[PDB]
Amino acid sequence: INYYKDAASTSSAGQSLSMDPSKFTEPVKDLMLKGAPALN
Amino acid sequence: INYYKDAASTSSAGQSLSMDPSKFTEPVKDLMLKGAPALN
Amino acid sequence: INYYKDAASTSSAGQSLSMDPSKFTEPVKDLMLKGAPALN
Amino acid sequence: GLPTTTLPGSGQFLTTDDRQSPSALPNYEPTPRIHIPGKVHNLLEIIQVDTLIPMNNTH
Amino acid sequence: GLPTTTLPGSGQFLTTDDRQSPSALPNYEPTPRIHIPGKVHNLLEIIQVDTLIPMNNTHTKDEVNSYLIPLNANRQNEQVFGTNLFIGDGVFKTTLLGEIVQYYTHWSGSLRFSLMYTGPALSSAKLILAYTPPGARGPQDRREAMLGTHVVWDIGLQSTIVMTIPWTSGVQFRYTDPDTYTSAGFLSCWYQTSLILPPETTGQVYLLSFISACPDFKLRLMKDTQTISQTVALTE
Amino acid sequence: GLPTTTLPGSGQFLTTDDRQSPSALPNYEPTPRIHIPGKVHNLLEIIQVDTLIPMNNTH
Amino acid sequence: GYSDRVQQITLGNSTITTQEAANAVVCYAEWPEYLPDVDASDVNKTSKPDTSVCRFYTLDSKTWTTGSKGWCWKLPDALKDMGVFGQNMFFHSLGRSGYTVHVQCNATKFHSGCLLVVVIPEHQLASHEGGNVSVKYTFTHPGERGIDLSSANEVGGPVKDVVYNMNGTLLGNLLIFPHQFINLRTNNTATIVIPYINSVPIDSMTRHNNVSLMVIPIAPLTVPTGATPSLPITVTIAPMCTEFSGIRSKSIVPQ
Amino acid sequence: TVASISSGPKHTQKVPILTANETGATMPVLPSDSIETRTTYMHFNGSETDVECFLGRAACVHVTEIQNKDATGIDNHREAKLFNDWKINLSSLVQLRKKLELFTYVRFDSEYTILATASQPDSANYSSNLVVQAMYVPPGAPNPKEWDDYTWQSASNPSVFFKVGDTSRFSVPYVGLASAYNCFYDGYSHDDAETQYGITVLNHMGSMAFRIVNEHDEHKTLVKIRVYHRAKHVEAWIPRAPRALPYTSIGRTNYPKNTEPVIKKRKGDIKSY
Amino acid sequence: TVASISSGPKHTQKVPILTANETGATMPVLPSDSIETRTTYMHFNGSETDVECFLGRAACVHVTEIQNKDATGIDNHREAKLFNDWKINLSSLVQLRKKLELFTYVRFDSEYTILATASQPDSANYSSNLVVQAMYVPPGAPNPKEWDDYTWQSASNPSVFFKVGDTSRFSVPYVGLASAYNCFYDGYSHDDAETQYGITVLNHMGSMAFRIVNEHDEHKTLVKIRVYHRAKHVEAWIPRAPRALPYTSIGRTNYPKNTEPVIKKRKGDIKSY
Amino acid sequence: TVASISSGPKHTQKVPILTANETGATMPVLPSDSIETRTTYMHFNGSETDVECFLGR
Ligand SMILES: Cc1cc(CCCOc2c(Cl)cc(C3=NCCO3)cc2Cl)on1
Ligand SMILES: Cc1cc(CCCOc2c(Cl)cc(C3=NCCO3)cc2Cl)on1
Repeated sequence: INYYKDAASTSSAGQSLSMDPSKFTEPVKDLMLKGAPALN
Repeated sequence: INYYKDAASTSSAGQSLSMDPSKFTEPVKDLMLKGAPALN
Repeated sequence: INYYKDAASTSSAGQSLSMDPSKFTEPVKDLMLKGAPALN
Repeated sequence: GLPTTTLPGSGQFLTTDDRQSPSALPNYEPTPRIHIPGKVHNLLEIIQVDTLIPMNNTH
Repeated sequence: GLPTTTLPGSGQFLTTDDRQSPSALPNYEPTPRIHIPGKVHNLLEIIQVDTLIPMNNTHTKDEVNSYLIPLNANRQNEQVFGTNLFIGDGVFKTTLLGEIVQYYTHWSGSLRFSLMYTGPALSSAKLILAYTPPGARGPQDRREAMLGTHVVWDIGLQSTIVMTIPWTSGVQFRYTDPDTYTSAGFLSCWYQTSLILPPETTGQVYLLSFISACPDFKLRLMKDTQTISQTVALTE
Repeated sequence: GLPTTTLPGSGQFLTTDDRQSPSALPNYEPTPRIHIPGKVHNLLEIIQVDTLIPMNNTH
Repeated sequence: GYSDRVQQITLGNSTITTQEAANAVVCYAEWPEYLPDVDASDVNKTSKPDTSVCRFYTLDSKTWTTGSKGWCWKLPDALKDMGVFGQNMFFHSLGRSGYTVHVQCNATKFHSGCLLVVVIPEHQLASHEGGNVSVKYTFTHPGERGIDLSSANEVGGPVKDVVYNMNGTLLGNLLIFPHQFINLRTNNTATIVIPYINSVPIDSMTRHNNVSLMVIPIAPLTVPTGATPSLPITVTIAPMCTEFSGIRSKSIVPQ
Repeated sequence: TVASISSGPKHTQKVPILTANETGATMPVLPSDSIETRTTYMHFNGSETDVECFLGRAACVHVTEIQNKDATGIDNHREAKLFNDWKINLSSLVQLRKKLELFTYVRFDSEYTILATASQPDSANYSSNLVVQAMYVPPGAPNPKEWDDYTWQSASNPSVFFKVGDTSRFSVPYVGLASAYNCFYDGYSHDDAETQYGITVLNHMGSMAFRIVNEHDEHKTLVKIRVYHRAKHVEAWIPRAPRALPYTSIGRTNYPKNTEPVIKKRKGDIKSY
Repeated sequence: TVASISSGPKHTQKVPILTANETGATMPVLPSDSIETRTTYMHFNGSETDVECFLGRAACVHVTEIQNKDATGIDNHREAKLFNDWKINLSSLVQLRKKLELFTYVRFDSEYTILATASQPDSANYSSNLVVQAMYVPPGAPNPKEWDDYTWQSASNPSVFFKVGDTSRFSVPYVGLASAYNCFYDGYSHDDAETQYGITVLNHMGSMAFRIVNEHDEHKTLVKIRVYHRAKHVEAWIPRAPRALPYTSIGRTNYPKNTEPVIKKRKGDIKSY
Repeated sequence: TVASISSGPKHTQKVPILTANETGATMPVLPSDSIETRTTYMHFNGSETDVECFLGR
C-alpha cells in the first residue's frame, strides 16, 4: 500500500533479476564459441 | 480514505489539468488565424 | 468503524435534518391560513 | 507490529474535534426515553417565533 | 489494541507534506461560489502572455524609457541592441516571465521574442534579429550574427515580428539563476538595410520588445524568489 | 480513534530498513531517461569479467 | 471586404464607426451578461433601464503632449454624472454593469507615438506618503476628469508615478491585463468589452470602483516638423447589461 | 505529446511570424514557424505549476510571543505578554504575500500548523512543561482581558491545547464573507470622506489569542509562537503584474519613498552582452 | 538451477580451455570443462548483490554543527555557527563515495534521515529542548544571512522542523538536470583556459541550511547534525575500476603525492605461498 | 431549494400581511408577500445550528 502520492516516496525497488554479463564479458563483434578455436 | 467528516479537512486537491491560456493570450473579439494577415 | 462496545462511546450524532417550527410558531387550535383574515 | 509515522498535531486537544472514547461505565443501561412535547432540533426552528423588542429604550 | 512501531520522522513537520486534519469549524457552510471571469489554473497559462522587456536598461533610475529601444535613420551595417539570455536576470528579470521563472529552479523550452515598430507609417526599415546558441561569443558584427538563428524583419503594415529562440541544448534543463554550463546564448539585432524617415520627419524612432514562453516550456522544482525580502513583519 | 500499542524498537533508525517517506518536492517531474549502453544490474555481472593479478608482488 | 480595421458599434441610440481599428478585446474572453438567479442573493427584482443607460457617453477630451505621463479613470465613477446612468447609480443601493470602452486618437502618417490602453480589475492605488497612509475617497473618485498622472502629488491622494502603475508593480507587466495599443502608424482607436468582474454578485456603485481604465503614452508623441506638438485623446464609454437593485432615497457621497 | 513537430524549408505567402501586437493578443508562434525542426516529445505535464501546488505548501505567516511569569501585580496582562493575539491576516509576512497577490481573488481552505518553542534567557533550574491554548475569538466575541478570564472557557469558540516544543494542526474551511477572498479592493466601507481605503476594511475576521495554561514557576519562560499556513483546495481568478517595490503596510499597496531603481542598470551599452 | 552438471572423462579435438585473451572476451569456462564433476544445485539467487541492494542502505554523508546562543552583538551568524549549511554533495565522506564511483552514471531517488543530538560542554542547569529547521535553498534562492531572516519563512522552499535528539526523514525525487548523475565528467563548464575541471562544476544543486528555532537560554547548547542518505530506485551504467588511492577533494579524481604502495609486497618470493 | 420565488405586482382581497398576534401564532410571512422578488436559492442547510452541533464542542 503506498500512503503517499509521489513515486519517489515508495520503498526500495525489488530485484532486477535481470543479469546479463555478456555486454561486459563478451563484447566481441564475431561470436566466439567455447571449444572452437579462438583464432581461426 | 477520509478520516474526517468535513471537506476542509481533506488533503490538497489534485491537478487541474485544465490549462487554457486563450482567455489571457487571445481575448480578441474577431478570431485571428496564425499565418493570415493580422490586419486585413 | 466503532472501536468500542458501548453506544456512549461513539462520536457526535449527525444532523437531525428534522426542523419543524410549527410546534413553536403556530400552536393554534384552529388552523390559520396566510391571506385569509386572522379573525373571522 | 505495523509501521507508523505520527504527524504534526499528535497529542493536541481541539475542543471541536469529534472522535470515539472508551466508556467509563461499561454496560450500563440508561433510563428509557418517555415522550415529552416540545423537542427542538435546530436553533433555526426557534428564531422564527417572534418576541417583543424593547424599542422604547429611552428609559 | 493493535501493535504498532513508529518510524524515524515521526512528529516532524515538513512544510510540503499533504495530509488530512480535523476541521476547527465542524459543520460550517461556506459561501456559494458565483462565476468570475479569469480563472487561472497553471502558472504555465500566464507565462504565455507577452509583456514588455526594459531592454534599454542604460538609465540610472527606473523610467518608461528603458522600455524603448531607439533606432537611428540612415545607419547601415550597425548593431541595434544585444543581451545574453539569462532569463532569470538582467533585462528579463522584472518581466512576468522572468518573475515567474524565479519561483522555479530549472526551465526548458522555447522563448518567443517579438519587436513592435512604432515609427511613422511613411518610414521603412529592414532589421535582422539573431539568436546565437551557446558555445560562441555574443556576435560582434552582422556577419558573425547572421550565421546563427536569425529572421530578416521587413517593417510594414504588419507592425510586429515574432522571433522564437528555439530550445538548443545538450542538457534538457537549464538553471533559472545564471549558470555557465547551463547557459543559453545571446540575442542581437542589426540594421539589414537601414531605417529611412519620410520628409518633414526627424529624430529617433523606437521599437517596443516583448517576451513570453512557447507552449514548449517547462519549469520545475519550486523555490523562493530573490525578488522580495523584508526586515520586520509589516503591521496594519 | 483506533486503539494501538507501540512495540520495542519504536523510534529507532536502522540504516537497512526500507519504508515509505513523504516527498519533499511534491509533484516534481524528473528528467526523462535516455538510453545509455552499459547498464549494470548485479555485482555478479561484473565479477565475471577478468582482470590482471599483480602476481609478481615482490617489488 | 470586411477588415479587422473598420467597425461599427451601435448601442442604444448611439453609434461609433472606426475605419482604423485593430480588432477589439473582450476581457478574459467573456462578454457582459445579466446576473443569473443561481448566482443571486438579494431577493429584490432588479431594474434594467436598457437603452436609456446602455448607450455611449463621451467623456471630456485629454491632450497628449510630449510631456504627458498618462491618465486614469475609474468605473463606474467616470460615469457618475452621465444622463440616467448616473441617476440610477445614486438612487439604488446596488447596481452591476459591463462596458464597451472606445479610446480614440488620430494623427497622420508622419506622426509616431504609441499609447497602452489597459483595464485593471480592482486597481487599489498606493498613497505616495508610504507607510499605511490611506488614499482619501475624493482622490479615488475623480469623476469624468479622471486622474492625471502628470499632476502633482496632493495630500490624501494616490502616488502618480507611472513605471509603478500607482501600486508597486512595473509598467512593463500591465500587459497581463486585457489591453490594446494605439500605435499612430497602425491603429487610431482601441476598444475593450468589459464583463462585470467581482467577488460578490452585485455591489455598491459608489463605495467601490471595479476597474480603472488607464491610457499611458509609452512611445512618446513625435509630430512632423513644425506640426503642433500635441493630439487630443477622447474616451467614449457605454454601460452594457446594466442592472440596478434596492431603490430608495438617493445616496449622498463625500465632496 | 509532441513538443516540436518536424518541419522543413518554407517559401510561402502565409507568414505566421508577422503580427500586429496592437490587438492585445499573443499569437501562438512556435520554433517550427521560423526554423526547420525535428520531432521531440514533451515528457512533462506541468504538474508543479498548478496553482494548488504553488499555494499549497506551509508558509510562516506570523511569529508572536507570550511569557509564563507571576501575574501578581500586573495591571495589564496583554501588555506583559501574559497573553498575546494576532488580529489574523496573511499580509504580515511578504514571502507568501507576493505569491498570493499574483491573483486578484483567491478561495481556499486553510491548514494551520502552530510550532511553539520555549526559551529561558535567565538562570532557571530547569525547563518547565507548558501547555499552550490557542483560541479564535470571532469578531463580536468577548476578548480576553486577563490570562485566566471566563473567555478562555471558550465553550463555543474552537480552541486547541498543545505542549510547547510540540506542534498543533488543524484546518479551517474558507470563512470568507463573499465567494472569494479579495487580494485587492479599490473601494471603502462606506461613502465617507475619511474612511480607510483598501482591503484592511474587508479582511476583518477577528483575531487569534494564545496563552500558557500553566501557572508560574520560580523562573520566567519565554514561549515564541510561529503560525504556518497552507492553502488547500485553491481557486484563483484574474492574474496581475507581480509586486516590484517593497511593502510597507498590511493591506495597502503603498511602497516606500525614495525606494531604489528595481530594474538593474546595464554595465555597458544597450549593445552590451 | 544447476551449479555444476555431471561430466566425465574427455579426449577431444574440442578444447574449451584454450582461448586468446587478446580479443577482449572472458570466455565462460566452468569446472566441468576441465575436471570430472557431479551435479550440484545453486540454492541461491544473487539477491543481495543487486545494485538496488548495494546502494540502498543509509550511509552517513555529512556531519555539521550549529549552536544556540545569544546572538546579541554577533556580526556574522554564519560564522558563529548560529546556523550552518552544507553545499550539498555526496563526495564528502568516502565510504559511500567509493561504492558509487564503481559506476560512471547513476540515477536514483534519495531518502534523507537527519539525526540531531545536543551537547552541553560547559555547566548548564539543564538540557533545553530545541527544534531544528532544515531548509533547502535551491540555487538562485535568497541565502539566509541571519538566523531569523525572512528566508527562514521558506514559503516556497521545502523545510522540515524536528526536535533535537529526534530524527527527520523524507525523500527526494531524482533532481538531476540530465538523465542521470555524472559520477565522473571529463569536461568543463565552458571553453575557458582557467575554468575548473570535473563534476564539481556539474553538481551545483544549491545547499541545505540548518538552524535552531528556539531563542537562547542562559547556557550554550551545541547541536551536531548528521545527514544519512539512502538511494532508492537505483539505475547504474558503465562499471569502472574501483578506487585504489585515497581521495583528496570533493569532485576531483586527484590522489595525494608520495602516497604508499597500494599492492601488498610479498614476504618472500614469487614462489612463496 | 428556493430562498425566494419570483413574485410581481399584487392588487388583491387576500392580504397575507395583516394578522392578529393576539392568537399566539407567528404567521410565516415572506419578502414575496409584500415586495416584488426574483428567484434566489438557499445554498445552505442549517447544519451548524443543529442542537447536536450547538452543545457538541
Ligand atoms: C485570508 C485569510 C484567511 C484567514 C483565516 C480565518 C481565521 O481562521 C481561523 C479559524 Cl476559523 C480558527 C482558528 C483556530 N481554532 C482553534 C484554534 O485556531 C484559527 C484560525 Cl486562523 O484569515 N484571512
Ligand atoms: C548526487 C546528489 C544528490 C543530491 C540531492 C539533491 C538535493 O536534495 C534535497 C532536496 Cl531537493 C530537499 C531537501 C530538503 N527539503 C526539506 C528538507 O530537506 C534536502 C535535499 Cl538534500 O545532491 N547531489
